[PDB]
Amino acid sequence: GPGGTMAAEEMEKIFRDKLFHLHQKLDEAGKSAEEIAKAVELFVGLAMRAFDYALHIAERGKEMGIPTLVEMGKILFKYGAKLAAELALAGKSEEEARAAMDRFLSLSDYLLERLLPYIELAERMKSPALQELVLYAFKEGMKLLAELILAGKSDEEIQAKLDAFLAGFDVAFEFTLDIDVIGRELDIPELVEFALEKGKELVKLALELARAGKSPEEVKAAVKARGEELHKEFEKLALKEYFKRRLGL
Amino acid sequence: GPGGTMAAEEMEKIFRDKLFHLHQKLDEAGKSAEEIAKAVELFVGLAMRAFDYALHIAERGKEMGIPTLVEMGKILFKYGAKLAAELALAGKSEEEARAAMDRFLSLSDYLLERLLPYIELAERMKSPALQELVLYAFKEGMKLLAELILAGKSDEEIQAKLDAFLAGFDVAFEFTLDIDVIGRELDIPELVEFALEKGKELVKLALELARAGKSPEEVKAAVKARGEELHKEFEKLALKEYFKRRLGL
Ligand SMILES: [Zn+2]
Ligand SMILES: [Zn+2]
Ligand SMILES: [Zn+2]
Repeated sequence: GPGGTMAAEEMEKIFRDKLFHLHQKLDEAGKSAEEIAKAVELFVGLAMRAFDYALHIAERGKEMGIPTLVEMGKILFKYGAKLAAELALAGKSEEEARAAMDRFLSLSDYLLERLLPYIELAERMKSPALQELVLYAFKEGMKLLAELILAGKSDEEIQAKLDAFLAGFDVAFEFTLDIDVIGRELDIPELVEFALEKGKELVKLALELARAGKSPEEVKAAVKARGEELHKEFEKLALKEYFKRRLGL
Repeated sequence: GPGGTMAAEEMEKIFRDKLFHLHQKLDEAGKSAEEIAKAVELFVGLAMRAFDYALHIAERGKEMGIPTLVEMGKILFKYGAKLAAELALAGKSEEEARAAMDRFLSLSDYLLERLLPYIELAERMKSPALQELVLYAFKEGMKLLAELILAGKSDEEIQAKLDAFLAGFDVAFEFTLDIDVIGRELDIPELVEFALEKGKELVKLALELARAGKSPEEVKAAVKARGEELHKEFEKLALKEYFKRRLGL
């Protein structure tokens, strides 16, 4: 509506879209009118709490000097609205839905606290690629957290999976930072693009490993091996680009 | 009647309506002319005492700065006239009916004295919702008292039911006031309407518990639990309305 925050308008658009598509899905599923009304009110109730939490996070990011936290808040609201829509569609009771939303918010806070130092490190070196990698990691962690909360998992298994995912993300971040520093210093955008793409690949691999239930050590080892292979590919690409630049090509 | 106070005209209208419908009921019942005459004279005799007592209460309220007492006197007269009509219809003699009317008046005074501090507290904070809540509680107490007097109950059980009802009304009043203060301060009429409706619901629940014979502690516990549920509902509604206002909707 009129007179709002730049971050709040996007969240309002997301909420309206999710409500419209939830009504569409309820109509497709063929439910009674009272069931549809119950699902709609439950979804609105949960989405308001998710909206409040995400708006608080975005405002906290705005008050500091961290523009990344605004995007993290928007991502958090998007996936909280998705979780609320699925909870309403599944026909869960009000108390169970509220408890699930509370657990989701708490574990998202956990992931945010674990990811903040990486945001500080990325913003210290003024690396857009590192900030993009952190945002991608937060998005993947939000996906995994929402799926696990939907599946009905305890707060310990989810925390262990998040720990394994962060163990993989540490290696992915180190790989991306290494490549990106030399890509920026030598003034070769192809190296930066390679860094971002292969860091995203490493983050995807780490998330897939964490979902399978591996310990953080196994995730670290496998992400390290994949990073070594991608580092060999980077060596080839860097040699090619440097010789393109040196010869005037 | 040409001339008289504002509160007296409404009471006269109530008396005429009750007399007319009592005559209709007597005609429908198929009673002798002498029985109809004795019922009419008994009803008039009891209604005159009820009218005098309620008018005295109304003038007492009018002398001070308490407009609520005028409405409470009108309610007292209405229910006293109803009780007189039932006594006349039941064929009770001139002595048992008079004793029942006297007991009803004494217990109405008891309820009035117990409800006066809540009237003072409501008028101190200038809250129309709390005034309506006190009026509704007085009406429910009048209903219960008239029913118990007609059923032929001693002054001990009636009094115990009265304190049980007042124990429930204390929690109802606290809940309504807690919601109403924040609803008025934030300027959201929906919150005040919700407060009034849920306070009325809590008063109804307290009256139902008192009628069944539950002790005041059980009534207090049940009303407190229902208040917790309605408080969760209020939290949801307040969040929704606050986000409607903040986004310009
Ligand atoms: Zn808030
Ligand atoms: Zn290197
Ligand atoms: Zn409250």
